[PDB]
Parts: sequence; structure tokens; C-alpha cells
Amino acid sequence: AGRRVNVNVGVLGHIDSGKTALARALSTTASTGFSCFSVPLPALLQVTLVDCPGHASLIRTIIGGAQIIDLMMLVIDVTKGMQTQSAECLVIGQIACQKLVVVLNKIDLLPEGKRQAAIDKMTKKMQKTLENTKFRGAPIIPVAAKPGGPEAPQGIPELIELLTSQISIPTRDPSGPFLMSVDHCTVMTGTILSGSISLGDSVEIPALKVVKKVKSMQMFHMPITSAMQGDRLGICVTQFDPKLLERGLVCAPESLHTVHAALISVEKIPYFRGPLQTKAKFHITVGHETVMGRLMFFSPAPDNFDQEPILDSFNFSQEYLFQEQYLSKHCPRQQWALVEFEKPVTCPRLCLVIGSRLDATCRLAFHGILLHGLEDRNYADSFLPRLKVYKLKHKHGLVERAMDDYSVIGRSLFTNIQLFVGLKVHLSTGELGIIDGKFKIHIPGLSPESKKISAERSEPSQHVVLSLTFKRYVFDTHKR
Ligand SMILES: Nc1nc2c(ncn2[C@@H]2O[C@H](COP(=O)(O)OP(=O)(O)O)[C@@H](O)[C@H]2O)c(=O)[nH]1
Repeated sequence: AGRRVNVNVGVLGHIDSGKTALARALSTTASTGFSCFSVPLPALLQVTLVDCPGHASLIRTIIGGAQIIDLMMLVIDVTKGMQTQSAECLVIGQIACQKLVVVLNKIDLLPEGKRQAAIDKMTKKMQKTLENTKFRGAPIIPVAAKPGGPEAPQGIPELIELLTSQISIPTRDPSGPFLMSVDHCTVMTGTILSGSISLGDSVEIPALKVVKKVKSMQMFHMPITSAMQGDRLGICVTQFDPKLLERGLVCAPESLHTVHAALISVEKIPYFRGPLQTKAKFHITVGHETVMGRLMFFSPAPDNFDQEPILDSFNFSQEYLFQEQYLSKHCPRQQWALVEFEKPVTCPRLCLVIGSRLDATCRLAFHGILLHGLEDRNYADSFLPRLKVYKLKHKHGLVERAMDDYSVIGRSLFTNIQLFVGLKVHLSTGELGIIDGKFKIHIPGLSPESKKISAERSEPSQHVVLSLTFKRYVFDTHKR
């Protein structure tokens, strides 16, 4: 559409930072649910200022929205500094967007004498701070929006000049499945996260359990036949109860799925102090819903330990090595983790999973994509034992006698020995043998060395080694 191009802007900050306050300060001074403003573009143009009541909401609102977040603005109170939340908000941002702008709000609490040179204190700190972040170059704008406080605008048009500058470069695809994030509610006003629309289309409301029809839609001047991704319009629909859903998920019917467990693609956050231990609970926020699952990790094999990153699929045919801790720091190019939730969460496919750090350093740990969402409540009795997690369990024994040239004796294995008979075994010398208390080994081909070496020579290390493959869920196994 030649007129009215839209881009979403994530407004980030602390619970008392002035985020919600800077919107109105921008919208109001536009050219004279969510707020926004307009302006020409020398490639109209409107930018909805994403916001929310608090944090948790503003997070869950930015994760599943990532694919539509075009740029992140960072609000800061030029007195408190860079408060707690103002830090988490800065990484999640790094995950979703690709650029950001940092503004110093409340630029009225500084005395004129010590302000311009106290401003630079943070401008320096922020700059240096961002040096270790993909938002490494983010410009900074000192600005005071409500110069008095609650009851009682500074350099706002300036903040608009910048906002548009980095607001360049967008791309949107309508081919996906429909997804709209409701922020107003019978009418429904939200933002389109995935897919395309058209009058007469069918829409689902998983919160209410039903599919309604799009009687009409209206955004700014009424015309509307179809919307694309990133747009922000309102879907007029059946006079259902506009109360049960004042902010929720709407999409194509049968488009979402309810998941009891999922195979994410894992990736620790650098700034995460600590390890990533299999079986370590977490606070997972998947798409737009935060459910507490558990983890498990696993990795590829050494042969293709550096295979390309397949970030959209899953090559379920090949096997995978079990890992007790995320290998951080030759290494792997990426790894995964069979999440297992407590509550039947329910959300998109390939949705941007994130979740970490439950406890009584930063609180965020990793982030990943959802490459597969198990839907059966019995993912253990159905899909699970079929998986191929290689659990390399080793053993070692010591060789002693030499019955013949095709026989030896061993004694180890901390046993049963009637359930392992036949497994391919290898002596400390290099020859191969087939395990045929006590022991009974065979050998096709003994070697020349061990043949020379009761017994004789004092057995300078007749060592016996074993290596068998243990798929995590099958009953017992082989190797090769
Ligand atoms: N002193 C002062 N306070 C400001 C100024 N601008 C905004 N605020 C404060 O911003 C607070 C609201 O924060 P807000 O971002 O709406 O919180 P949220 O809506 O929970 O994110 C109000 O209580 C104001 O006191 C300002 O210019 N000077």
C-alpha cells in the first residue's frame, strides 16, 4: 500500500521507567490499545509503539511477536541509572530485533548545572555497556517527556527524527498461517504476526474454542479487503461476548497446536553464569505462554559434528548423542533438547522458545526455536522410545591367561555375562575379540605381541575395553 506503511516498535524499560508515559508523548505530538504516529518516508508511515501493563506481559508480548518487532527503543530514568528489568529487556531485545535506540527519560530531574555533563555519564556507560551486545551501536537520545511528574515534552520531535532513521528496512511475508495478537476487544484490534487475510475468511479463537467469520475489518480509513503481516487493523466479527478475551491469540482454525513436550533447538545466553544441566527445571516462555517444563540435551555425532545449521526442520532419521551438559567452551555447531512441560502448553510451530533461571547474575539462560511439538499426552508410549539418543556406556577388563591362539580369559565388569555374550570387544593390544565369577573371550585375528606376552611376563597390561551403544528408551542394546 503506497499510503500507510506500518512498523512495530518495542518499547522497553523498567516497571517505573516511564515507558507507558513516552508513548502518549509521541502519539499526542504525532503530526500536531496501542499508540502511534505518522510521518512521510523518503525511501504516509505509522509506527505502533508496542507496550503493555508491566513486564511479564511485555515479554510474552515481544517473544511471540518477535517476527513483527522491527526495532527496540530503550527508556531510561536519568536518575536511577540502568535498573534491574532494564537489563533483561536488553537481551530478549537482542534475540528478537536487530537494532535498537536508547533514550534517557526523565531528563528533568537533573539540575541544569550538573545535567548536560551528568547525562554524558550514562551516555558513556550505556555506549560502553552496549559494546558487548549486538545492539552495539544504538544511538542515544536524552529526553524528558513529562517535566513535572504525575500531576504537575522536551526534545520529542528530535526523538522522532531518530526513530524514523533506524526505522528504515522492513520485509514481510503473507504466505504463512494467519496469526493475530489481540490487544483490543464484538470487535478485535491487534497485529498480524503470520499470514494473510481477506473478507469472508474464517478465524479461530482457541481461548473461547470456536471459529468465527470476518464480517468486516476497518483500519484508519475503512477500506479493507486483505491485510498482510505487520499490519494493524480490526476484524469485525459476530456479536460474541467481547469480555472473555481482552488480549489473546486469534488465528486460522486448526493452526495452533497443544503441546505436552517439544524438541527445541537450544542455545545458552553468553551472559549466563553457570552450566546447562540435563534434567534442570526452567521457566519456559514459549511463544506467548509461559509454562514451566524440564530439559534434556543432545547433540550430533563427531563425523558431522560441524554440519550446517538446520534451523527450520529436524532430520529425525539420523542419530543423536546424549549430553549431560550443554557443550560450551572443535565443539558442535548447534544442539537440541527434549523439553517436557508440566502443563499442556499450546502455541505455534517453529515458535521462538525461551525460558530460564528459576530460583529463590542474569536470570535468562538460553533461547531456541520449537522444531517439533509432541501432541500426545503419552509421548513416552508413542513417539519417545523410537527416538535415537546414543548413550555411550563403556567398560574395561583385564586380560590374563591365554588358553589357545583363539581364546583368552578376563575378569572385570562390576554381573550377568549371559546377556552380553557376543558383544564386540577389543584388547589393549589392538586385536578384536568377541566376548564368548569368570570370563571367556574369543578372537579371530592372538596378536603377535600379546602372544609373546598362570601367565608370563607379569601381564604388562593385558587390558580389555568395550564400547556399546545405548539408545535411551529401548530396553537394551548394540554398537557399531
Ligand atoms: N519526574 C518525572 N517523572 C516522569 C516523567 N515522565 C514520566 N515520568 C514518570 O513515569 C511514570 C509512569 O511510568 P510508566 O512507563 O507509565 O510505567 P508502566 O506504564 O508501568 O511502564 C509516572 O509515574 C511518572 O511519574 C518526567 O518527565 N519527570
